[PDB]
Amino acid sequence: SARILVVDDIEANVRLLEAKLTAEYYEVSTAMDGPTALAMAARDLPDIILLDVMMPGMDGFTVCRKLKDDPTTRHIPVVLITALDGRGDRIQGLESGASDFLTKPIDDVMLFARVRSLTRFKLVIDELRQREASGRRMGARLDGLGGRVLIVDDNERQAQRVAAELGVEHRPVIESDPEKAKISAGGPVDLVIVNAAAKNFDGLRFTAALRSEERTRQLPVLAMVDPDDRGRMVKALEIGVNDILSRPIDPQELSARVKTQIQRKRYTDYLRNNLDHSLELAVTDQLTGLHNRRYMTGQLDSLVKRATLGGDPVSALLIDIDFFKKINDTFGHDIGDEVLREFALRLASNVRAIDLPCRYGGEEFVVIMPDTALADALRIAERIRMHVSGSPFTVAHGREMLNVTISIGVSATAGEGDTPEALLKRADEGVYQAKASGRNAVVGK
Amino acid sequence: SARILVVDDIEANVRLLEAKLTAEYYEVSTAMDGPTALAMAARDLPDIILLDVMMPGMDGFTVCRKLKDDPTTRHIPVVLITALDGRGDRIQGLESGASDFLTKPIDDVMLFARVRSLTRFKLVIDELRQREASGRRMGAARLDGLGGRVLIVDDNERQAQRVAAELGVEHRPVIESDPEKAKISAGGPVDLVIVNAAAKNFDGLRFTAALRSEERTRQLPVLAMVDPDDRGRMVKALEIGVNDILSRPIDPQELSARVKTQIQRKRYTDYLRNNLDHSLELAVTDQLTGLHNRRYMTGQLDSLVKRATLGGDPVSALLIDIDFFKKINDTFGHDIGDEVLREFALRLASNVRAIDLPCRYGGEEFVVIMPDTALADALRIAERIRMHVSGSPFTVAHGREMLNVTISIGVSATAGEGDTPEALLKRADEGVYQAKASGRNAVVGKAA
Ligand SMILES: Nc1nc2c(ncn2[C@@H]2O[C@@H]3COP(=O)(O)O[C@H]4[C@@H](O)[C@H](n5cnc6c(=O)[nH]c(N)nc65)O[C@@H]4COP(=O)(O)O[C@H]3[C@H]2O)c(=O)[nH]1
Ligand SMILES: Nc1nc2c(ncn2[C@@H]2O[C@@H]3COP(=O)(O)O[C@H]4[C@@H](O)[C@H](n5cnc6c(=O)[nH]c(N)nc65)O[C@@H]4COP(=O)(O)O[C@H]3[C@H]2O)c(=O)[nH]1
Ligand SMILES: Nc1nc2c(ncn2[C@@H]2O[C@@H]3COP(=O)(O)O[C@H]4[C@@H](O)[C@H](n5cnc6c(=O)[nH]c(N)nc65)O[C@@H]4COP(=O)(O)O[C@H]3[C@H]2O)c(=O)[nH]1
Ligand SMILES: Nc1nc2c(ncn2[C@@H]2O[C@@H]3COP(=O)(O)O[C@H]4[C@@H](O)[C@H](n5cnc6c(=O)[nH]c(N)nc65)O[C@@H]4COP(=O)(O)O[C@H]3[C@H]2O)c(=O)[nH]1
Ligand SMILES: Nc1nc2c(ncn2[C@@H]2O[C@H](COP(=O)(O)OP(=O)(O)OP(=O)(O)O)[C@@H](OP(=O)(O)OP(=O)(O)O)[C@H]2O)c(=O)[nH]1
Ligand SMILES: Nc1nc2c(ncn2[C@@H]2O[C@H](COP(=O)(O)OP(=O)(O)OP(=O)(O)O)[C@@H](OP(=O)(O)OP(=O)(O)O)[C@H]2O)c(=O)[nH]1
Ligand SMILES: [Mg+2]
Ligand SMILES: [Mg+2]
Repeated sequence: SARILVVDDIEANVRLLEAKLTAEYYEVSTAMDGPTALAMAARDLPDIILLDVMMPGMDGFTVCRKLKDDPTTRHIPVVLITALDGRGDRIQGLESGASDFLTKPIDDVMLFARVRSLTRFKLVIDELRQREASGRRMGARLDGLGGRVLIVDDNERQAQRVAAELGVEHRPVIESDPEKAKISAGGPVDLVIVNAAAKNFDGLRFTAALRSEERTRQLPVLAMVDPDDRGRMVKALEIGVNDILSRPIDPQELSARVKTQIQRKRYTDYLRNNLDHSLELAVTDQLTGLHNRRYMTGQLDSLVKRATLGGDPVSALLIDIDFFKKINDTFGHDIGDEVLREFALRLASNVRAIDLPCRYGGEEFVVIMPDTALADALRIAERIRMHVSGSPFTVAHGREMLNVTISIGVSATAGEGDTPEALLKRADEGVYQAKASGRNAVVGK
Repeated sequence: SARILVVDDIEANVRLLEAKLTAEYYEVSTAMDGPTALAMAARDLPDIILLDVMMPGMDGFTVCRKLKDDPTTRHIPVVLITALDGRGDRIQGLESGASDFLTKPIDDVMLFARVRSLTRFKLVIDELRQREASGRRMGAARLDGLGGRVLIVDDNERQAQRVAAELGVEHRPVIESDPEKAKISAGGPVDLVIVNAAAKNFDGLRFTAALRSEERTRQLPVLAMVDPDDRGRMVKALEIGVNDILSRPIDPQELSARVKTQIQRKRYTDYLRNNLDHSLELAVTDQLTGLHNRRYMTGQLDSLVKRATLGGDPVSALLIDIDFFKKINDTFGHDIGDEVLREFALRLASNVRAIDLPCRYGGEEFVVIMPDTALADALRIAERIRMHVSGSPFTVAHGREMLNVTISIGVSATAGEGDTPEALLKRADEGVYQAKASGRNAVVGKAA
């Protein structure tokens, strides 16, 4: 379901690429003019753009520059399709802002490698864009330069050339011993460049070893492959390399691929080791151990949409403990936390694991029950009520025992067009009414 | 580098399997009798055990039962290799504790599919085990493979009904015939999607690729029912990102085994990433500064120092302690002190390379692990950092206040083949101590 925009003047080329890409389960849009491409790019906001440099009127380089000037299309990765000995073409493309390059005649292996790699990058890009938008409301090197690149190659000449090409923009280190390289790769390395055609070690075995250990399982790896051996090239892509580099190594291709991998790694690490560990983006309540409102919100959105399309409904239970303030006033805040934890355990144990028992508020809990009807939901609520009210809660490490009552509000996504908010709203009305009409009760709306 | 133990009485079979697995970059150990297998399993603690059910003396079922009785080998997934006529074999294997099955003659596609699935499961298993040990020395939700919401995407009603019935006793199955509705459902609280690759009104691989294309469903466990004759479809399904394949006609025991493995792996992963990884003790980044913490540094420094001991360029370490931070707190409050720390972190990261590791060692102490650098250059870098901190003031209180900070730095570098991360950090600590004694705003170097 990745959307790719193919841009070329010759109809046959565009259609051929479209056929190949759609056969690989890609949604393909086509443009036959530079201006048309730019308009379509701003309209459809694609995920990847494949653009040919050889275009009468507006050359591909100009289109790329315009794409990189529009702030609405700047994020979209652009691959420039060049011809043989297109070193000048590649230099101008890098100056134009192309993310990577493809050489003509198009190799299906290289084509799909680039598309796969850059679609993954686009995933991370889109996620960061979303999170930045959220974080602006209040609820860090992200370039592709200055990275530690480990070159695992026995060819001293090739290694030196690669290090030199990467020596102005990145920080290269060369290793010839596979074991020493394994030790180093477990450290502060941003990208590993391995020679698949090494003669003193099996680079593919080394790469598989990296992917086998969790420490290095997601370390970005690029493999220098000989264009003759299609088999090893495919195998390298299978053992888990992120992209491939043809031998002899073109400096501009190297620069593009290295920058792509480093930027992807940095984005991903920022999103998962910094942002995801923030207190606002959490999905699990640390006290109870249950999920929070965020998790239920997303899941309930999908559930409710499915229900609108027709089928079995999604039910919701809102449970509010009764007189919790008194628990805290008499036994202290810590005992109240104990009560909350135990309540969470009892609740989760008496509802299905396919259900979503989450902590809606401080003393309020929600149980989203997929494929459940209002009548059955009311009966489940009565079950929960009996289990919580019946058995006492033992606290103070056995020193004291307390009895808890709960008021429950039941709701169901019955009929079409219902929304998560309406379902929760009806459940809240149920809770209010149950609290007014005495306590220890279940009310359905 | 995942370690597999192959167990069979016939040497030829053992050698054949060993050859294939080692050709796929797997470390293979071999056993030809049950007792030897059990001893090797308890000693080497393998990652996966491929065990033949038909073995003279101790049958494969007995070996499986014994492995699941030993608390040191219970965690290891066991694959039982059966024959064509294996319904009884599979039922007994499930009762013995087998994780999954492989049928003889061995189909390489299926062999490597099972090995991949179970090695991934073993990774999460080992992580969970480590975390549990940690919590034991530092001191819920369902971690079984049952009771899961399984989405069956198939137009073949007879097949769908049978799979739903078979999975209706241990799990909660839902049947979807429309791929679009199924896509919406898969975006929800689903534990596993079972899709028919040989569907007649939709391309099951297209549906699978769509799921893997969106981040919401990118890692959702998917099993694909495949026809054994069309090898091409099976290979393609495994390439688009299916977790394992199920041959048609669907064998109930194979269905049960694969479903449990996928659901349990999902549960383990979710527990480790949405609960444990978000715990405060397993964090890797300091929330205030935004820099990495001591834990991250420790791991990276281990790898670095090991490389250095093996011979090569050295690793340098900078320990930076702010001078008179207590006065900052006493005068402007802890919140202003936190602002000072945040800005200090930014400046530090900005004046050292990104290949370096600027982390928060302590409360007011920072560490800069600089890979592939010598002590002299490290001392000059420390001087650069010192000048940048002392030169420019730190603006706090939303601009209302400006404060000057000084720092004492201790620099050390890895020397010889016997050095350890701890020794390097200790030498840097001694440098910091001396710099605090010898006035302040100073850098001191210690070399073994
Ligand atoms: N999402 C969700 N829905 C729930 C829950 N509890 C009851 N229901 C819904 O209510 C229906 C009727 O359940 P029942 O009257 O208790 O009569 C039930 C019950 O006696 C039994 N059953 C099914 N699962 C369980 C279980 O896990 N434990 C026990 N003790 N009985 C179960 O099978 C009968 C039919 O159940 P179903 O056909 O599935 O149809 C169920 C189910 O859709 C729940 O905790 N979560
Ligand atoms: N009265 C009633 N209670 C329900 C129902 N559904 C869920 N529960 C309650 O929720 C507990 C956990 O069910 P589970 O997590 O799905 O985990 C359950 C489930 O996985 C399994 N189980 C029992 N009967 C069935 C069944 O008929 N179908 C399926 N798919 N699983 C069942 O046993 C596990 C433990 O179940 P329990 O010991 O009974 O303890 C159950 C039960 O108290 C229901 O429909 N009616
Ligand atoms: N791990 C680590 N080591 C550091 C750092 N700063 C300096 N060094 C080490 O000290 C060597 C000499 O650096 P320099 O005397 O300042 O003289 C440097 C400097 O003038 C220049 N240079 C390299 N990178 C940069 C940079 O990122 N910014 C600036 N302004 N100059 C740079 O190139 C000269 C040679 O640098 P190298 O050949 O690579 O060799 C460097 C490097 O190994 C650091 O922040 N982290
Ligand atoms: N591969 C390579 N990249 C270069 C070179 N020169 C500049 N850069 C890149 O451009 C970034 C900006 O350097 P800066 O503004 O001077 O700001 C630098 C600089 O102030 C200081 N620094 C880093 N290395 C050195 C060095 O070798 N000598 C001195 N005196 N300062 C350095 O640390 C800052 C951050 O450096 P980085 O994080 O690595 O981020 C640097 C680095 O990635 C080079 O010669 N080779
Ligand atoms: N122990 C504990 N209690 C929590 C927590 N989160 C929310 N609460 C408690 O829940 C109360 C709010 O829920 P309410 O509906 O107002 O309580 P109820 O009295 O049960 O109302 P009701 O009439 O039944 O509808 C808080 O009031 P106060 O903060 O004023 O009470 P304190 O600070 O002393 O802990 C807290 O006591 C928590 O994490 N731990
Ligand atoms: N505002 C703030 N301060 C922090 C933080 N983390 C650590 N600290 C404070 O930093 C101080 C540690 O500094 P020290 O090693 O004791 O040395 P200093 O006296 O600062 O300078 P020196 O090098 O010895 O001349 C502690 O002061 P005390 O232990 O006396 O406690 P409090 O901070 O409440 O006073 C810590 O509380 C933080 O996150 N925010
Ligand atoms: Mg209340
Ligand atoms: Mg101090």
